[PDB]
Amino acid sequence: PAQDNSRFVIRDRNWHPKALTPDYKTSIARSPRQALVSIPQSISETTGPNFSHLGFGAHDHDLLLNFNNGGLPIGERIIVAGRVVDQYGKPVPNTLVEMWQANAGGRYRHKNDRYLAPLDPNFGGVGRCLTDSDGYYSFRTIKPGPHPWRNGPNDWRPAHIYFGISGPSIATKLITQLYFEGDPLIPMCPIVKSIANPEAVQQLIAKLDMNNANPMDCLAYRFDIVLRGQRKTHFENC
Amino acid sequence: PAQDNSRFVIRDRNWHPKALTPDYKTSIARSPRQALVSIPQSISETTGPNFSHLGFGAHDHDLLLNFNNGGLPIGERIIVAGRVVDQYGKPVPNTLVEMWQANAGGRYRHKNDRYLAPLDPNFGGVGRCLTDSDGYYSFRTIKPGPHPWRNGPNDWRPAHIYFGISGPSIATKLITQLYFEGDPLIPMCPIVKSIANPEAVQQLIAKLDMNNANPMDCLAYRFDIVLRGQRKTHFENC
Amino acid sequence: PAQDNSRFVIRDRNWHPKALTPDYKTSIARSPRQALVSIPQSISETTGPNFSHLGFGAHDHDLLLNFNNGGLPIGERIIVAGRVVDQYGKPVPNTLVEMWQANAGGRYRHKNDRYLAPLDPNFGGVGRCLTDSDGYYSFRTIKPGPHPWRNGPNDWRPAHIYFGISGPSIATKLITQLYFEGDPLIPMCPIVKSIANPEAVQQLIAKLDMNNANPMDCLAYRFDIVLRGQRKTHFENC
Amino acid sequence: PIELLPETPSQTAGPYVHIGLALEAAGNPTRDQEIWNRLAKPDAPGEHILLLGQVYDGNGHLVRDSFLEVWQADANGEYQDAYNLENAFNSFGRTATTFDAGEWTLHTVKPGVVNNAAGVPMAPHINISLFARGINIHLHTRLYFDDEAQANAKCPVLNLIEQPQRRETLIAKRCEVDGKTAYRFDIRIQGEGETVFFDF
Amino acid sequence: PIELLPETPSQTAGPYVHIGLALEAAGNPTRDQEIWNRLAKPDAPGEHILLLGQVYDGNGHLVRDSFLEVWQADANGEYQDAYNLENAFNSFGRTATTFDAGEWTLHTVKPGVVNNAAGVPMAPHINISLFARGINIHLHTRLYFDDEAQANAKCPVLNLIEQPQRRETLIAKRCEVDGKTAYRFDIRIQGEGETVFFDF
Amino acid sequence: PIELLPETPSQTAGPYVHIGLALEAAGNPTRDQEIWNRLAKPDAPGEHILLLGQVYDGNGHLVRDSFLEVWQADANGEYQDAYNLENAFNSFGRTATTFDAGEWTLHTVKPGVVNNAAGVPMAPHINISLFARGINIHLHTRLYFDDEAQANAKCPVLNLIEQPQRRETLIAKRCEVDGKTAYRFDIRIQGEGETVFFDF
Amino acid sequence: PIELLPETPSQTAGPYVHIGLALEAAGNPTRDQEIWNRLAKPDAPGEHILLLGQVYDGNGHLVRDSFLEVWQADANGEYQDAYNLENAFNSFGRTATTFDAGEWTLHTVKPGVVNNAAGVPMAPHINISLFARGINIHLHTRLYFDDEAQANAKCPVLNLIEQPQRRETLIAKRCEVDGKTAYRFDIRIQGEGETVFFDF
Ligand SMILES: [Cl-]
Ligand SMILES: [Cl-]
Ligand SMILES: [Fe+3]
Ligand SMILES: [Fe+3]
Ligand SMILES: [Fe+3]
Ligand SMILES: [Fe+3]
Repeated sequence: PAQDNSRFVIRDRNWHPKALTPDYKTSIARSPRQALVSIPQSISETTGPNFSHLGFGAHDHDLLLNFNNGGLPIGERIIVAGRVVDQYGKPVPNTLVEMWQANAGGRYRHKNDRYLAPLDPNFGGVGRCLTDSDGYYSFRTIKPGPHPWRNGPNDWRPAHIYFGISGPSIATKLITQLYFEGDPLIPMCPIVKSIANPEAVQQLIAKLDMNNANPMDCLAYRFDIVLRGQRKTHFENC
Repeated sequence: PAQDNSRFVIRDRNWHPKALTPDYKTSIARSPRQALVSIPQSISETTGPNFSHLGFGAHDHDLLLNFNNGGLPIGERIIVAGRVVDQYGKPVPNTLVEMWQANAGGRYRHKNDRYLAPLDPNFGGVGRCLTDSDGYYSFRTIKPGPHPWRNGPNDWRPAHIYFGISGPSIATKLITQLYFEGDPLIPMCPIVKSIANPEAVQQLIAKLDMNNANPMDCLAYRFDIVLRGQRKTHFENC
Repeated sequence: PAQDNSRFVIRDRNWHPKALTPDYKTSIARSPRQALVSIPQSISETTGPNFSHLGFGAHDHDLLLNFNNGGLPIGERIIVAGRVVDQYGKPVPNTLVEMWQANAGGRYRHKNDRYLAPLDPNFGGVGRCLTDSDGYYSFRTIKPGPHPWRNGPNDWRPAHIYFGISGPSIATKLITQLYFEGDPLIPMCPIVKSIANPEAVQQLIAKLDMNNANPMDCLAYRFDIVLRGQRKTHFENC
Repeated sequence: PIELLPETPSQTAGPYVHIGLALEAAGNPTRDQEIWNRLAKPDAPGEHILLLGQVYDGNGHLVRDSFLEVWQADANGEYQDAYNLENAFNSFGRTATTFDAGEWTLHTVKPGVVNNAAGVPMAPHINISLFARGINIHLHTRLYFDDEAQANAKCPVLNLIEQPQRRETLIAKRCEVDGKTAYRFDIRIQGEGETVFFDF
Repeated sequence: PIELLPETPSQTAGPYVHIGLALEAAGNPTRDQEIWNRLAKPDAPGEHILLLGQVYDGNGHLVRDSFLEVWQADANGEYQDAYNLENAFNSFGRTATTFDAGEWTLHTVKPGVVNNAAGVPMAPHINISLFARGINIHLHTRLYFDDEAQANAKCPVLNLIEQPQRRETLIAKRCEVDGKTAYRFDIRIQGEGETVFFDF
Repeated sequence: PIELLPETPSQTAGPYVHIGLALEAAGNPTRDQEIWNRLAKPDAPGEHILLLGQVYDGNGHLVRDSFLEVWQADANGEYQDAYNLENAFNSFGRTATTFDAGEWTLHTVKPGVVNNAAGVPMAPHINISLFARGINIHLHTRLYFDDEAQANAKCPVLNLIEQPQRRETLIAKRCEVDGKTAYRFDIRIQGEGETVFFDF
Repeated sequence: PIELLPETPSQTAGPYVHIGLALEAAGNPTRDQEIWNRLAKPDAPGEHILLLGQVYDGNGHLVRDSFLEVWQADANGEYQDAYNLENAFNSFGRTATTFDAGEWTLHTVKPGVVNNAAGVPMAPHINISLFARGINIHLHTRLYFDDEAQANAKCPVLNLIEQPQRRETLIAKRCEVDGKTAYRFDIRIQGEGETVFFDF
């Protein structure tokens, strides 16, 4: 069974978005008004699931083939790849990385999405993989389109892909959104701007990666993820 | 019939791309090696077709509906709109504007395109319209995807739409390509870079135009076109 | 009757003052805490009254003569004039402009103002007019004085004139305050500072306009007003 | 991206808004023609109604200096923009709360049905803009009618309010006042029962 | 001071989180192996329990698109990190609220006691992380059990909550659902009875 | 000096120009009205002629994806700018080389004489603009006729070409195709026999 | 975009490249082991062949100081990277043009067929890199064989050369030299019959 044998650097909750960010309207009623209660790390917080033995299908990481209904999906073929490290720069191997997104037209395959842009019969919108022994992951997909939404009267999400990363403990688990280099919608989005610090926003912008592209086939974007630094305990209980 | 009653400001052929731009490989054998022969403007050069009485179909300017084979095309719904003016800032009314492009995945509906990205059964790729009495045009389309091509070993066109504009004479007629704000492929493209002056390249980049978007429906880009200045003749033959 | 054939550019509610601006104390209890609900524009929002046939008195625009009780009001004689345009730069003709203000000493002719500075028997404090066919309006008045108020223990409004402008629809209607170039009270005022962006504040500062003054008679200030941009509908319901 | 001229920013109408827009209420003489709270002369077609209401702040206290502008269709569901005091009906009006009781009134006809831009019928409504001391930019709302429950249930604007409980804040309550049909529409700017406000 | 690489910042999981993490809920086909809400096969040692709950916003309205991850010790107070659908018990699971009723469920066993880092026993608890549209960074909480009153009273984590009244927000209510032992754990994100959320 | 707005810079029409400007050639359905290669209906006044040609690159290889626009006077030496598919004659047309043979064709009448701006007669000519993959800005040229030797000798435009040998590159060769009068006009973009291109 | 470390830039190998890479040719003593122009010992399986050629500049003059590196599959179509002078066959070799006649020679076996990355068979070829004074970055080409005409016609690499006439520049001509099969492969760096050069 799991053991308590490490501590995780405390989060900077002014680097992360705060809970109450009123331009993102749904955050108003879904943000706590009392302060979070700080607690010390115990084995409850410093352990977490390892997914080495979850069974992945052959195409779980490949959205061009994992919703095949007779052809290829329409849209910009891309590889999304990167490395998961902690804040000390250590790789995070064999960790679970999940991702989901709308199709090329900004339409999500979800019963609750009523946007008028059509579904693509060969695009599902979900991928998953484990990072390799050196902390690297890779997906193949279609670049998602921007999505309008009922926040302000003319609000549009930039193209984005959701990411979920487990890391070594429940203390490191994160969901975030990847955006794409140069997208003029990024500075305008009240969900991007839930993050107060512009340098933190830059950390979510995937860079065009020509070196990883397949000529005559697919482009590539690079998105590196940094999870909380993990260190050994020292001088504890003495 | 047409009359000679105007002169057109001489082109700056260091502003336009030069003929020989060897990084764009096909230009090497398809560029003249002799200098162009300058000739004075006559009625042959200073007149041109007026297309007021060309018959346009209902959807000629609307690529979401002009290749309808049972559904909407997949991809980012956009309006592309702008004004055609001359270099004196005068509007160019009732002028022919034609445009064509690849689909959302960078695939062209042309027998000679064998890029492996699929065709979209509801996307054709061509539009046309006339500018209105104040020089404005608009199209509705899908944002085209980048396209790989056999130039260098890993070359990719930025997303682009071809434009053809007639203007008042054969001397003003132009074909160009529109690119999209922020596209990280733009600085890398040997066809963009056929234009030596980076300020000239900026003139081809369409800007995101939130003011012209239809909420919950389609985004919009603005692309203004400037044709050669037209002036009256003065002090000629005296 | 009125028709729905226009759309109005969405308001930037970070350019406008937010509802909750606690240094302006009365805003604390009179600001909503739930998000505004965005709705699409319909004929209910894109139409509004036209006052071309409201009957104006001869002196409605002239506060030096419209409360005449035996003499002229005391204070700095000024013309206040400017143009009403929309965000596209289009003039807004035949639109209703209303203004009201305190007298030279900062006393309002209102039963609820108990400030110790005296009323002026020949000054009322209200003007109205329509813009002309080119979007221009003009009033003649006295420059109002600063007004103390029970906000903080030593708070004083800068000299200011209230304006209300109808525009082409209820979506464009606006009430604002005009301030005067160079007034050292402006940067200290919590009502001014309800506007977060300093460039937005500058848009409310009327400029000394010597070109419009009547020598040996009255000075002039210029205050241009920009209403939401109005465009035709396009590609709707298709 | 394309940047237009910025809109002139809003400011509060202030406690003395009446000097400019409600002359009698300020204590002052009126001009020959004023824009006020009678949208319909007795001869206007439709059902003649009284509207009245009070405005509350976040502490449950009356906002006694509120100023309201209203915009509504005529009984045929058509908006009449040509404002004229000679008209039997005008689509536009103004009212203000009394400083003692905090109550505003309007005299009008019940509006007819209007479609949204997509052709779907909206339930009968009066568009309201609320101005006052402490309000930096006016608040937009709609007054709907409790005798239109079936229409209200299908209104595509009310249906954009995610929680059904909040839709109730926009429904005016029918009563009788001096033998004429009346509706009360109270506005709660903040807190429990906060009235829905719109952006458009 | 020493600055490390900054952590990748959180963003909301959004209303369509189910596409990625709750495939059936989105309306989509599932893959061969999914991480879901059954932590215990029928043969797992310990007391088998149903957990259920609803999530409320600051206006007391259901959060119907909530997504929850849970982490708990097995019945012997041991964390089982080798996730495998062949196991009789997994310490990790996922669940989501139904869109109609707003209710989530979990099928597990009651966790055994685990000591904190100082060796002091904590009361039986399930660690919960809550994700949703409108939640920019997930909220951490713990579910404790109302039939562990003596242990709860002594828990060094509960005792870090300064006001005893707030501790009550983390105590799930024992009931019976279809003759099976169950506990209800409702979460109130905001306002009256706001659930305690942790930082660690 | 005085600087006007800069002209929008040209770019290549690319290999798929036919999608926009030569629909049938791309392999695609045509619209009701298309601007194409038949400038004259059978009832047009003047001498009816077939024009044909091939386009060569600097290595003497066919340019198979060339696109051509033409502008010419009618048989009376008048430019007809009111384009209409109902007209007996239009001064404007478009053509493209076949992908297999590399040959373009045009069906028109021989143009009448037009004077330059100084009133000096120009020899009969068709104005041609050439677009293709590899061509960054279109090339302007003129097609003159070999049976107009006397006029060609006196043309004030031909006479601006400094070397007589280069003038020969603009003279089309009269022939017969299926008993019909034709002229061949080949273009050599680069190298030996390079076609004169104009700037104006 | 992502930027890696930049590659060290190329420079000309210069006229005295032989000092480093062709010691005998410079006029100097050789070391015990040298990498040179005999890829095959008599015992190597396959068809033993002589290759020879001359290199021409843009004026038709011999490039007498050219230096060539070659890389080819063995007779089975397998690349042998473990370079060893004890081997019966090495896939790699070097040669240089004589300063008097301008001719290089290589002694090897005919390579077997190799598939491209897509599984399509390439015609038999030797990969060549050419270095010399005046060549700033080496030029890549391929030597194919004129006794493989049917295979050459289907080669997916030769098929990337747009003009069939340019493909002929890569086909070596079979002859007999002192009773042994030989092929001549002349390279024209520039101008008429310019050899195709590759980038990859
Ligand atoms: Cl939405
Ligand atoms: Cl290509
Ligand atoms: Fe004031
Ligand atoms: Fe999203
Ligand atoms: Fe292209
Ligand atoms: Fe040297």
